[PDB]
Amino acid sequence: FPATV
Amino acid sequence: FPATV
Amino acid sequence: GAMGSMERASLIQKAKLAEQAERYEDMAAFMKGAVEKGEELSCEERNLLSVAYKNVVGGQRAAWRVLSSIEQKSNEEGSEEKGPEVREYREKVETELQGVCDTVLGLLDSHLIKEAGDAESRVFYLKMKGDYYRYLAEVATGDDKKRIIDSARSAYQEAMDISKKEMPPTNPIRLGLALNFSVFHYEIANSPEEAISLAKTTFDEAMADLHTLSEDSYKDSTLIMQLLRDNLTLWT
Amino acid sequence: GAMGSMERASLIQKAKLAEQAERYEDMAAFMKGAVEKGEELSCEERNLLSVAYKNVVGGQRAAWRVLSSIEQKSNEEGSEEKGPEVREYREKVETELQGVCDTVLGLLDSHLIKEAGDAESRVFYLKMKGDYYRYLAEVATGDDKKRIIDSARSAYQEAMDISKKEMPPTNPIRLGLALNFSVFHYEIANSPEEAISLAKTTFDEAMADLHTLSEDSYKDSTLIMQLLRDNLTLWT
Ligand SMILES: CC(C)(Oc1ccc(Cl)c(Cl)c1)C(=O)Nc1cccc(-c2csc(C(=N)N)c2)c1
Ligand SMILES: CC(C)(Oc1ccc(Cl)c(Cl)c1)C(=O)Nc1cccc(-c2csc(C(=N)N)c2)c1
Repeated sequence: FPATV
Repeated sequence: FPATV
Repeated sequence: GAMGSMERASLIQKAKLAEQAERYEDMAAFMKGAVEKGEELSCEERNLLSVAYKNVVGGQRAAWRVLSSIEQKSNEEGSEEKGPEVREYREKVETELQGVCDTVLGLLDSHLIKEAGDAESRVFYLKMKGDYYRYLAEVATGDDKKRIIDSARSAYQEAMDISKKEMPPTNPIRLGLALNFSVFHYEIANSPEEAISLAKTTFDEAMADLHTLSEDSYKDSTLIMQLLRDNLTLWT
Repeated sequence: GAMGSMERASLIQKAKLAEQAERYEDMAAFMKGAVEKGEELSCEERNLLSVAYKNVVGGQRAAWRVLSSIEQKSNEEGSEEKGPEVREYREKVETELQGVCDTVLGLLDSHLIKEAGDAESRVFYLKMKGDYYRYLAEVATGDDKKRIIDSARSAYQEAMDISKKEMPPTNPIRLGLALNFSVFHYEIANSPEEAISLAKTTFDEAMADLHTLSEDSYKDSTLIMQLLRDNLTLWT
């Protein structure tokens, strides 16, 4: 998965 | 801590 | 509210203790109780709220993906029927996830967003609103899927518009909003080109503003800038 | 029981799904429901039950230790009073831990142990009974602390007596029982010499029986034998 914050 | 199973 | 009898300051203290103990469900319950006292949240308190629910819903999302994967294989041509149990249990986890999302969205709507006037608070809460509609979108399949997606988009867009007017391009809230809206474009809205454009433009405009920052602000901004680069590398 | 309307086989299937999803609270609830159907448990089912509750109570124990450490520092000469909150929240986690232990002990008493006649099942359940009294002992401080310790000791001892008569010295249940009873001696009963003697004798008697085993049984036994060695290294 891609990075989220 | 020591090992337990 | 089962937290109605506890002091606001005690709820915040116990949220911090729950974090140290990795008890994120407790953390979220304490911070929901703090929000329901009705006062605005400080910067630290907003981040305690976001950390708590991000960890709770993150675990639910991970579990949902495991179960959805098992369910999809169970429905591949050739697989041995095993009954309704996989679907039932995926649905159970999904309903609990939707409940947490609805709780967070309810706190934002009653009444965190309407009382948030400073850019740092208002952008933060609208980013959360986009995030939790995005998590609802990840599991949505019904008559309302497009409306859920558009609710996420609308919240992210209002946050973006404020952040571009009121914050510098290195502000970590602005950067994290752009990071997540870019992922929304890629994973939810089937708009990979928009995702890539947004991540690249955000990274480049931040780069050009780093010279204005202290060492500590530089560290904060470059951390999120690296996540933007990580996603661009994943996508190109 | 909220699981009373679900098929036994469906509860077991969903316990396995919950394990894959790392949803151990769900796993434990499913396996409690399966136990409450009233039938004996197979070997696989006993291990699903133990895995579920070990993970649940393990997280509670970790949290309790974090909070107890913070509480002890808060009560050191020189520290800034911060009110009742640390104690209150440690107590909250402690009460939830005691509840889980009481639930497991209740399942063993109603009626897993009394129906367990084969050594592999009876030793397994009596080991669990010792383990969950041991976890109660870790947090006990009142009029009943010595009785809790003696309940753990008594269960472990009955398990030991059966295991020595009915199982070979390499049986992994026998080895894991000895491992944990040795830790009970060291950490709970203030008997480090007994802990070391038991671990060493168990290791040596197992070593001498490895020649009788298949490759797969050898792997199972030597895994637990390494844990015995690890503890001996920690203690000597
Ligand atoms: C590194 C990370 C993940 O960066 C971002 C960036 C953008 C956004 Cl929008 C967000 Cl949400 C996070 C982060 O957490 N920064 C951060 C910023 C300000 C305060 C806090 C914080 C005060 S208390 C606390 C706690 N955990 N006890 C955490 C933390
Ligand atoms: C490696 C470890 C930890 O060794 C011991 C040794 C002694 C004792 Cl007493 C215990 Cl409890 C565990 C272990 O788990 N062995 C084991 C043995 C037999 C069956 C299973 C099992 C069937 S299904 C399942 C699951 N998780 N879906 C796990 C697992």
